[PDB]
Amino acid sequence: NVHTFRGDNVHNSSSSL
Repeated sequence: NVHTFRGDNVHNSSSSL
């Protein structure tokens, strides 16, 4: 739940992946 809050989920889920 917090991943999206502390680094946007790894740069928007690896930018796409």
